[PDB]
Amino acid sequence: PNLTAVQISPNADPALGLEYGLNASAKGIHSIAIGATAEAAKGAAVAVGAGSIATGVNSVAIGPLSKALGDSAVTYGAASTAQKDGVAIGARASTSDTGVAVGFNSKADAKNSVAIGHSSHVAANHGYSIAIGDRSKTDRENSVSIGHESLNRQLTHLAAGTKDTDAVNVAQLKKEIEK
Amino acid sequence: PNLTAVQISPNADPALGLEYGLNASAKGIHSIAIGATAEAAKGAAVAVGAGSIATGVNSVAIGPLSKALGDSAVTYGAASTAQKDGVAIGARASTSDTGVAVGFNSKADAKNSVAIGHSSHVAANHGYSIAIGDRSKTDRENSVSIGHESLNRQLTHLAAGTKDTDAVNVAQLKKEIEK
Amino acid sequence: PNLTAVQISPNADPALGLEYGLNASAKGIHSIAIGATAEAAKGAAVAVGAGSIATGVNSVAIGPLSKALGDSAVTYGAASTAQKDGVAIGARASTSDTGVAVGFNSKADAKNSVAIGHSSHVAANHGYSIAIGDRSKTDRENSVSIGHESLNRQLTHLAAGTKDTDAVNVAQLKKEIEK
Repeated sequence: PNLTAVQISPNADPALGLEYGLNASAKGIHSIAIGATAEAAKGAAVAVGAGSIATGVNSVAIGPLSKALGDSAVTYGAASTAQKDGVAIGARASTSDTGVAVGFNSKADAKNSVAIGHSSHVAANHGYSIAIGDRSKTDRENSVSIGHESLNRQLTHLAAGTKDTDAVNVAQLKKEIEK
Repeated sequence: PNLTAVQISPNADPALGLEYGLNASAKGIHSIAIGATAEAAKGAAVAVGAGSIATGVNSVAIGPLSKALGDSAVTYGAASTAQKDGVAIGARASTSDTGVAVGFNSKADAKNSVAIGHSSHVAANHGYSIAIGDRSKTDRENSVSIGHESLNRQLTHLAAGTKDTDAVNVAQLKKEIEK
Repeated sequence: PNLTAVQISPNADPALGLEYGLNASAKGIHSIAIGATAEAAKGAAVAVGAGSIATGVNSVAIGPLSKALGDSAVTYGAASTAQKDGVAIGARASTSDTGVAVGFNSKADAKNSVAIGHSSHVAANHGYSIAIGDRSKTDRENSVSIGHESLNRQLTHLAAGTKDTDAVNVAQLKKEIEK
């Protein structure tokens, strides 16, 4: 037998504290599967946590019921989910392909979207958008939202813009008007 | 004995390179504890790293002295800390309940706050705020800070705002004034 | 022999599903190395994944070919790389010293920079800058970019600025002009 993978099924009864269908399954070459029913399905994938699933080549899923559902996807946290080339960090964090979701219950539903913060959310129809902050939600594609229906946030420590597509600060607004 | 957990105490002397009160402790059903004195205290929790601690149900703590102190909390990095439903990524990263801290020494002190970047910091009294960037610090609640006492940053690649609560760029400021 | 580290070399043939120069190497006291050729080189470092490398004291590297190249660095994902005190999350994510890179192929090339989003990029000469969003790229130091050469994004849910260095929204621009 050619040993290239690491498969570690339960080896202890938590009611006794002694280490010696809950088998872990490392099916890919060089893969790693650790924990009750944990499964690393393809090449070099890593799955650590009860019921964790790393379905993609080189995918990484850590946390109970965490699932990396595509190649290279990475998930960290209980019930976190990430599609191909995505990143989902935090319990219940979820991201569509090539997206980034960081925070408890964060959701990057649009492909390539970014959702940072608890319950931050980029709706599936808001392409290439970003939601930043607790409960921040996008309302359109090609945008960055720093708030939601019941909260608008001020943006601080902004240096005056110079190029046409640079943001403008209060001092700048006043100055330009004065002159 | 019903084996549902994975408990892996030290199995090698780094001075010899041979693998065979530093015992790891997987106390929860389906939990995983790997490393010198590592402890996963509750159901399905995961603790990997010397002195790592996952105290909450479904919590995940990886890194030496990393500690997930509440249910569903996730921590990654040396001495990283996260309260319930929080996310702390990076050495010394710390977050209060339901917050997000990413970066070395990042601190999301206010509940539900977000701190991204080295030494980024949302003070405990700045509710629902966000700090973005190296050393960025918030100065008030309900805000997003992209700088600190000795640094204001310009915001670039901003498309002209349309709705009342959209940001304004330089070209837009000039245009509106001209007319 | 004084057992303080965890070293787990391949223990299964994925073609058989049975768990019993690909040896793992836990060289540091309290270190953890799991997976084919995985190596945790210094004190308390953690390396999980085929070919993973944690070279720094207290560093953490998880994912195939993932490498934490400096003290306290943390990396998560296939081929992710992070220098000292850095954070790199996502396959191919890369960060220079004390930086943060989150997202597939994200690159925080400037020290202390932050790159969040798929292929987000802060060039090495753009000190202390941040790039937010899919393909967002900075074009200067001390800045925050929310777009790139072929995409400018609108910023939404912005509350009117009050301090001189606060951002201005559309309603505010109109109001000030009117008066």
